[PDB]
Amino acid sequence: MHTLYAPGGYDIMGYLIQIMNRPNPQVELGPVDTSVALILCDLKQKDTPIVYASEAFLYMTGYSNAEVLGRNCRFLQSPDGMVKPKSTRKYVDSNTINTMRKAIDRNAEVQVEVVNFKKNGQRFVNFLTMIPVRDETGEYRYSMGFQCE
Amino acid sequence: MHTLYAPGGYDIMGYLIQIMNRPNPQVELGPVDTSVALILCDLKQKDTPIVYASEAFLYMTGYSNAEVLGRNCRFLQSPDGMVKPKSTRKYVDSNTINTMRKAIDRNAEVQVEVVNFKKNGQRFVNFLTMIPVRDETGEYRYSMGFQCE
Ligand SMILES: Cc1cc2nc3c(=O)[nH]c(=O)nc-3n(C[C@H](O)[C@H](O)[C@H](O)COP(=O)(O)OP(=O)(O)OC[C@H]3O[C@@H](n4cnc5c(N)ncnc54)[C@H](O)[C@@H]3O)c2cc1C
Ligand SMILES: Cc1cc2nc3c(=O)[nH]c(=O)nc-3n(C[C@H](O)[C@H](O)[C@H](O)COP(=O)(O)OP(=O)(O)OC[C@H]3O[C@@H](n4cnc5c(N)ncnc54)[C@H](O)[C@@H]3O)c2cc1C
Repeated sequence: MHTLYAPGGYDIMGYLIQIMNRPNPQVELGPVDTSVALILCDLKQKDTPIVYASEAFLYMTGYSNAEVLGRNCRFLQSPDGMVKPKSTRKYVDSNTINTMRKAIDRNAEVQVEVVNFKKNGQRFVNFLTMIPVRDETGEYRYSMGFQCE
Repeated sequence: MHTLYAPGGYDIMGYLIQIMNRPNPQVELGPVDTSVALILCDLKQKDTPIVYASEAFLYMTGYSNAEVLGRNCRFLQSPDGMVKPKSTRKYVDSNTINTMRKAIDRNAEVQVEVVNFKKNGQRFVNFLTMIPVRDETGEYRYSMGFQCE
């Protein structure tokens, strides 16, 4: 991976407002702010890399910014943080992974429960919600994910 | 992260998020963003002056930024934009104006229908909502108002 990051950073607040104001929500999220566990991934870079992670997400997972930025979030699916693309997970429901994959590919909102592992290997069930986000061009460019232990 | 500050150093997006995430809302406002008519007033300044006005507000009222900034919003209660504090308004219901005054003084959310006048003297009913906003200190410092014709 050789992910690039927006100089100036990301409009996380604007995107949260965009999400809460979206016209046809397929999943209710309730109010959200920058204090919750969240991450932003770039749909237009190789393998949809994490380009922003909230402090609550880092705290929840036990990983640092340096350890999560630039990677696809699937690494949480293994206690050793080693998950190759297209691989058959050995601790995660395959249908669940396919559900996430198809939704992200179609810019469709999705909510699932997925088995994840913290840096120290602690297993937990992550209640995940992913909502596509439009940038200044008005087209879907990012995906904002919300995590819940 | 990109915090867009609106022309004075005001974190308008941050405040909108704060409002949508407030724990004990006394009035429903539903999702809001910067595309609507809104203004931010400074509670720690003499006569709670407007320090920020959205373009939607300026458009709706017909007044310019130079004409609204630094003034108390009560000027909208007169077709000539001339309203002296404590004065008995001719065209506005006093129990209304008083309701606003007390709510604002108590940092209490309020929602009312008040007669206002655009710069050209055009009269209109303003469905107004005012919500107190906490700054970085955690204490109420501003009030954000949402106008609807
Ligand atoms: C903003 C955002 C946040 C995210 N946050 C998290 C997070 O916190 N935790 C997390 O675990 N993931 C997270 N994800 C998900 C992760 O990044 C991947 O999107 C997810 O693992 C699915 O895509 P994939 O590329 O891994 O799919 P693949 O690697 O292609 O794997 C798909 C799996 O499904 C199976 N499969 C495929 N097609 C079928 C079929 N037709 N029938 C049956 N089985 C099939 C395969 O055998 C395979 O093992 C997040 C994604 C985004 C965009
Ligand atoms: C963020 C924000 C946005 C706002 N946006 C708007 C807007 O878009 N349009 C608008 O019109 N206003 C708006 N306001 C309201 C305006 O700025 C004033 O707060 C409002 O006019 C009341 O305060 P005042 O200082 O004018 O009160 P005063 O000048 O003191 O007037 C109160 C009136 O009520 C009467 N009154 C007082 N006490 C009593 C009593 N006990 N019994 C009977 N009558 C009584 C008086 O006779 C008097 O005329 C906004 C305020 C804020 C903080």
